Amino acid sequence: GILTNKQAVARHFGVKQSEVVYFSVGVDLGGYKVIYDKETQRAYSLPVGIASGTTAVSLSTAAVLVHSAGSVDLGSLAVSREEY
Amino acid sequence: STGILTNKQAVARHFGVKQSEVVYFSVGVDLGGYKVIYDKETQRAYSLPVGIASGTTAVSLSTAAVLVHSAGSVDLGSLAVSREEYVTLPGSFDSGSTLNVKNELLTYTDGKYRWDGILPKTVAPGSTPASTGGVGLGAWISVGDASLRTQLANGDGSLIGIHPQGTLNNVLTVRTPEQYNAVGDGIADDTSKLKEMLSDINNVPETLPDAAAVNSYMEQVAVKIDLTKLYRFTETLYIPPGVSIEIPTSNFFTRECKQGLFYDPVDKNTAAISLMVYRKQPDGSYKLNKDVDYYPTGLDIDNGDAITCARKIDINNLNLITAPGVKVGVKWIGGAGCTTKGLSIGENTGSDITTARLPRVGLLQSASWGSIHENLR
Amino acid sequence: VTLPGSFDSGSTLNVKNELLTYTDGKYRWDGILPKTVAPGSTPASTGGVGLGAWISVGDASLRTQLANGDGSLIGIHPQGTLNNVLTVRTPEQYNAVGDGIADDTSKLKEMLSDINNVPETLPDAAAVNSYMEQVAVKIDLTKLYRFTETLYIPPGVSIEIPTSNFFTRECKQGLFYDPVDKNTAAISLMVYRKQPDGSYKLNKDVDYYPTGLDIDNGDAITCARKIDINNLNLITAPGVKVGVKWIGGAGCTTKGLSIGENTGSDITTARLPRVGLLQSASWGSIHENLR
Repeated sequence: GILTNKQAVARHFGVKQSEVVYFSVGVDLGGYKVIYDKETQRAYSLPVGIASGTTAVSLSTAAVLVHSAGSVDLGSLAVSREEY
Repeated sequence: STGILTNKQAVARHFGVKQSEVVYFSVGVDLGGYKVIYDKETQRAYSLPVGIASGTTAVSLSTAAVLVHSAGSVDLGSLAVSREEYVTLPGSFDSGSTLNVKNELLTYTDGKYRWDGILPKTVAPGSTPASTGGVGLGAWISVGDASLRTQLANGDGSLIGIHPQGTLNNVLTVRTPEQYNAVGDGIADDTSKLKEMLSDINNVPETLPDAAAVNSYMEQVAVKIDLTKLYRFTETLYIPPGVSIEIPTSNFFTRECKQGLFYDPVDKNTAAISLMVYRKQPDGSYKLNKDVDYYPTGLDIDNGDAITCARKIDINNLNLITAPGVKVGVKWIGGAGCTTKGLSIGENTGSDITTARLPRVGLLQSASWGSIHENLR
Repeated sequence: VTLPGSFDSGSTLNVKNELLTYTDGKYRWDGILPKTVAPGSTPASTGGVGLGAWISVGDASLRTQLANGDGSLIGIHPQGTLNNVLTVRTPEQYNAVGDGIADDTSKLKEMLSDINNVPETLPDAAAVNSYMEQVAVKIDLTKLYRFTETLYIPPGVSIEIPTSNFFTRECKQGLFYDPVDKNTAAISLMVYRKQPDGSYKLNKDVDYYPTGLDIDNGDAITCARKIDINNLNLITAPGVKVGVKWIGGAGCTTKGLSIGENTGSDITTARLPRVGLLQSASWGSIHENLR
């Protein structure tokens, strides 16, 4: 279920299945390349350089991700990456 | 197991092919009939060339996606490039990355790029395409819409083909003040823009070491200028050598000048436009004449006291209006062999001459042997 | 959906959103479906590109369309497209180097040829006279082009440079004639001479000039008209016999034609010709401010 979705998202972005993480409060974001929002059913490339130990605080409907080390508008990152 | 089947589906839906058309790479697998191949180790998929005979089996698949099979070889990365089937790597030139396949793109602040050189390619953090090989064959190649927009915006027209052959940059040779964002309403002060436009053509220093120095400036590429709007300026413009000025038509007793130059200085005891003549200094150097009343004599030209820097200047329909009270319109000094057609000075503002936009003295000329003024108004 | 294969392999399109990859980008079929594409096909050989046929799709296709077009994809003000206003020609369109070092001869010749390609041999009077009834085109020379064989200007040509040389020490824009055989002319208009068999051959003899009589009795036929020169700068290697042969140019006009370079004090090494200009059979010809 979650594993097949990870496969689908991974193939869309060209990453490994293990490089996709689902958002949840407290989830560790270190090392993942793509994050998936199970509520909106949208995926986003993660900014590079998120250290192991950095956990997710919140993810808005506008794709603003707040975590331990700060925050990132995944929407803006996706635009820069032409991922629409 | 069932994971393989679901993965084939994900891949199939991505490329728009059938689930049965996806094959996993493995030494010895039959490649015949399949449309897409999947590398389970790198977890990357590639469209396969059409025409693989049935019974043809896989031999090896490199991390650069070069596939060797029983009937030959094929670079799947190159094929992917031709089919615009790309993978945008995480990160960017700023973060750094390592590319292994020809169909991998790295994001830069102005668009994406693929690497056309030797693979693998390592990009250190803080890099730019420029600092890591440059753009062009065998190096970085611009890819995608965002990259095309920025290239078009920051180029010279080389991306635009024209007839019978060649590109747009090959035929764009005229300059305009609009390239420098001049307002052209005869109200805003466009002086700095006009001066930059001229400097970009022939930038001659106001002070020069010797005669050889001043003379070198008459040996530069000449450029044509097109003035289609009205430009207000407030300091004397000095036309450098190698300049052609053009305007569609010449004014003739016009009440309201709409195209050309409008000189509106604080100090009216000056000239609107002047050619360049350098005067000898005590120390032996030369300074550009900036004195309104100065004009060089034949003697000066022989004494070395004056050196002209007015040559290869052509004027076509230049209209020059001036604020009332301005002393001189045009100082045609040292312009030997320089020519003029339809030069039109002054505006027929209205009945009262004291408020008309024309100068006290229209044109003052010296040291201009061989110059021709055709239909001067 | 980008179909497997390509135009090389051939394919069959069934839906409007299917793309077929070619060497310069992708295309969708805008005509009747299904559409069969035989192996070894090209968009141009299977319907052409345009409404109702192959339609270019995607960024790769856009790049090649723009790169090989005429500017018709670029809108301009107040209306129309870029190709509607691009009328001038330049040696740069033909990749001339323009440094006055490289031999740009074939490029210049190709530029002239693309305007009016006049054969050096013609059957009769009517044939040569036809080349004077062709569309005229303006040429802009903004760099310095070295060439090594006499250039023959065909009728219907306008040549301009931003300014005219004047006792110029180092020519930067114009033509520099630098041949092996210096007993030649740098530039010449076209005059055809009658042959024993009645046919006509282009004059390529440096000393030849047609007489009024020649033109009258058909011994010579001019192919020099509708030619206008504004500011052409022509310098040449020291020792070149003639700079410009203005022969048979009736009604042809010139303004600011500037011949020769003020290279240095030694006239023996100055880049100027022995004879600047030689003119005959050019009634009604006007040279304004010739240098």
